[PDB]
Amino acid sequence: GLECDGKVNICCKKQFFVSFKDIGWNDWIIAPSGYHANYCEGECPSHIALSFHSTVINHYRMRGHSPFANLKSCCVPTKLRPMSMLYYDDGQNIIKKDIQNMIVEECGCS
Amino acid sequence: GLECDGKVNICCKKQFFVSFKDIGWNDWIIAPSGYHANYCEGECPSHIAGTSGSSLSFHSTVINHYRMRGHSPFANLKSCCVPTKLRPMSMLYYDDGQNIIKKDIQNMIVEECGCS
Amino acid sequence: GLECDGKVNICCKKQFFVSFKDIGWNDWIIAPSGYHANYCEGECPSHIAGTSGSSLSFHSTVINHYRMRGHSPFANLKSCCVPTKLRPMSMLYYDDGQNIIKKDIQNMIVEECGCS
Amino acid sequence: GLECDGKVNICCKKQFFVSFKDIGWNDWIIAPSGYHANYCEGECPSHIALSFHSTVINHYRMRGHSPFANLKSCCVPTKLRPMSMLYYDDGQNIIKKDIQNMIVEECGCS
Ligand SMILES: CCC[C@]1(C)C(=O)Nc2ccccc2C(=O)N1CC
Ligand SMILES: CCC[C@]1(C)C(=O)Nc2ccccc2C(=O)N1CC
Repeated sequence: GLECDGKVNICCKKQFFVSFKDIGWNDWIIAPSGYHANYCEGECPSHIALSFHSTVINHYRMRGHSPFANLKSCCVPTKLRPMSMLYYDDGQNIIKKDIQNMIVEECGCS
Repeated sequence: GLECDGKVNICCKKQFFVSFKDIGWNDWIIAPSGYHANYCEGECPSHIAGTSGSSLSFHSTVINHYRMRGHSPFANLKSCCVPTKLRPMSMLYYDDGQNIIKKDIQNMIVEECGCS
Repeated sequence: GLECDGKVNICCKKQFFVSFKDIGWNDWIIAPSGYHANYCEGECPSHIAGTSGSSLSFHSTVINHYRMRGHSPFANLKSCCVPTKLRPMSMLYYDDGQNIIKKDIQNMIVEECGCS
Repeated sequence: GLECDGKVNICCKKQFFVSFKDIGWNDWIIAPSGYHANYCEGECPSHIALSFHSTVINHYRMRGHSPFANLKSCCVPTKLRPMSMLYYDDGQNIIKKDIQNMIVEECGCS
């Protein structure tokens, strides 16, 4: 997908870093101190809309056949990566775990 | 995730039968000729923004932090009912390399919907 | 090949100004924003079937053998005014690998037309 | 591109061999004795139409904007290969030459 700069208008990935200290989560997250979560922003006009399932919806959208005639496309993550994390749990044990769905790696039009 | 039913107004999964005839792709796809793909639709109000049915991922949890507290752009950003899990499907078709392939094509069937 | 002019009815090359705005592709193409692509049109009667203006390739010469003598399928096969030579063009655009590329894109400008 | 079998209906490459003996050209073509010239046959409907120049024409065709609204697409060679050939010339000298545009290697919709 596209990486947002300040020029591209269409759906892209915006770099976004989050400190656990700044948001007050470091009391239970020991490590890492922060990471690039990222997010998706941007337009999804007709001339673009894994896209495989979305593409077939888009092909149906190309005729006024009416579930998809109205269905607006959205810029959303199309790929997420996990990340290793150390944290306190309910019994306050320190746990090490590969946490799924932590980083947005790519964005796309639904 | 949620499946649509009577009176469900929020993001849910419903049937979508794809016939390749209908979009002309039967000129190169041999099998299957049609399949249940499914689709996601419905409202994503803020009390379910980022969720995947009854689950909330870590990433959605940090976005909610900012959204909840009014920080931009996340305050303006629309939440859309979209697939969160897809399954592949075995397919037999003609490709551009001048031959007929059988292969598992990724992300062809919607398994779960949720709010971006 | 032939260029169109007054009273030319057969296959010839004419102007076609492409503006990327018009087809939405300016959302990822930075430069050029528009260009003279050209196009081929007009009649391909049998006395010029297979030719490229004033030239006739070897391949077209064997097809004409069969066409001329009525052999099928070549007897039924339509002859179309189509490009026979194209030129590339330098382009600056955003690709899917999350970056901005400069590169010579092939077969963007029609140089010569002729009959299939 | 696609290779015609008897099943695909859309624009494909049809294998076609031509003997110079059968067609009476062996008096001036010494070698080779024959070759696969091939040809293109098949439909080109909307859902398909280097395609780069053709694609942009197709993108214009997707609105009734009117040069291309009517312009029917045709199955034609998109790639030709040369082949080495021995032949008698006007002075009846034997010439060896890489003859361009002898084999149709791929077909496509204009
Ligand atoms: C959306 C299915 C995508 C797939 C797998 C493919 O590899 N390329 C394309 C690309 C565009 C349109 C259809 C196909 C297509 O028919 N096939 C074969 C099933
Ligand atoms: C028809 C120009 C083809 C090219 C070179 C490309 O590599 N892929 C696509 C594919 C589909 C549509 C446009 C482009 C596209 O915009 N680009 C960048 C100029």
